Amino acid sequence: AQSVPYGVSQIKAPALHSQGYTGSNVKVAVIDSGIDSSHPDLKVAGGASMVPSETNPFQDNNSHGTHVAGTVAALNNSIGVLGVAPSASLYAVKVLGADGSGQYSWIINGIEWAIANNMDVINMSLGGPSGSAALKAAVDKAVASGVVVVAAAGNEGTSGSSSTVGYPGKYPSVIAVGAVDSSNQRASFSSVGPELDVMAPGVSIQSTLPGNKYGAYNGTSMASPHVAGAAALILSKHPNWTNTQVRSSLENTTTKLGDSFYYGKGLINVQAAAQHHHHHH
Amino acid sequence: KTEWPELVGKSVEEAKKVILQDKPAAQIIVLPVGTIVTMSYRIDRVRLFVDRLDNIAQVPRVG
Ligand SMILES: [Ca+2]
Ligand code: NA
Repeated sequence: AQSVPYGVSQIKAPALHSQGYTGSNVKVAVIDSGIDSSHPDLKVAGGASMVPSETNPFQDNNSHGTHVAGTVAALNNSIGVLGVAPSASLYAVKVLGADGSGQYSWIINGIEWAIANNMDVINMSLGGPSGSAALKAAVDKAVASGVVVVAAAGNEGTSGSSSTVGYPGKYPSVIAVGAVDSSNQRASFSSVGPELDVMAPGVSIQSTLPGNKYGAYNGTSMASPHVAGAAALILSKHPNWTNTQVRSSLENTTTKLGDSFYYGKGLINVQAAAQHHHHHH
Repeated sequence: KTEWPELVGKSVEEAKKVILQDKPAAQIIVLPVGTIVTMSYRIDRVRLFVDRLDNIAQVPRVG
């Protein structure tokens, strides 16, 4: 039997599933450590590797990209977990190696591959404390080209009054996502600052792991793909909506939580996002 | 203890020694400063970001 992880329910993805919308024909790039395409609860549609010493994007030597991918799009069937957008066209864009790290040029090459291959959504469950002009240019170009770009806010927690959101989440063109638990409480590690946009579940998130396994991971890495999957659900219901409109719909229909410094606009609600008229619940 | 700001500017060797005294079960991973990394949070992990000379270039923390 299949299980629905709590975070998929918490963002109200099942409401969209019951309307008949599951992310069909929406192309989502998971820009990450690869995706294990042999997992029976995932279907990988394509991809490419920008990691010079690890050339197969369908081999995930870290495990992280595979977990992120299952939150986006684990298959709707009688096994494992269910993804937010279980019919999405999933692309493994490998820019991180076995040790979980990549050079800025690898991430940029991956964002460029996504643009050239007409991806509708990019998820980047990744980040660093500094930006670069070339990184900002790549994400700005993807957004100018019509892609919804979503990234983890970072796991730096608080630092008095300073923002601790990392890059590329910290760029205005990117939706920066923080983490809450099942009670809607901010996770203590979740980055903070005026760049934090929305929150999603990022504590004890069950998903797919390489070698036909499943497991619970924590992180703003886990929160980001709830929002990327939500964007794919919204686009499957409104295939002409622009990335501007998809982003606004998610921002404008959050459930407001605490102060925006710690919670941004609050928890995403994809049911409300995918209606024509938007307001907060 | 979950952050070691006193280790910035020290050798990677001394940082590993100190962190393992405070957290003997730590899974330490050494990475180049200025790379991009996954945003999972792992309480058992301590990443050490080094400059090209193998000195600590960012405050080590659990995660
Ligand atoms: Ca399944
Ligand atoms: Na942003």
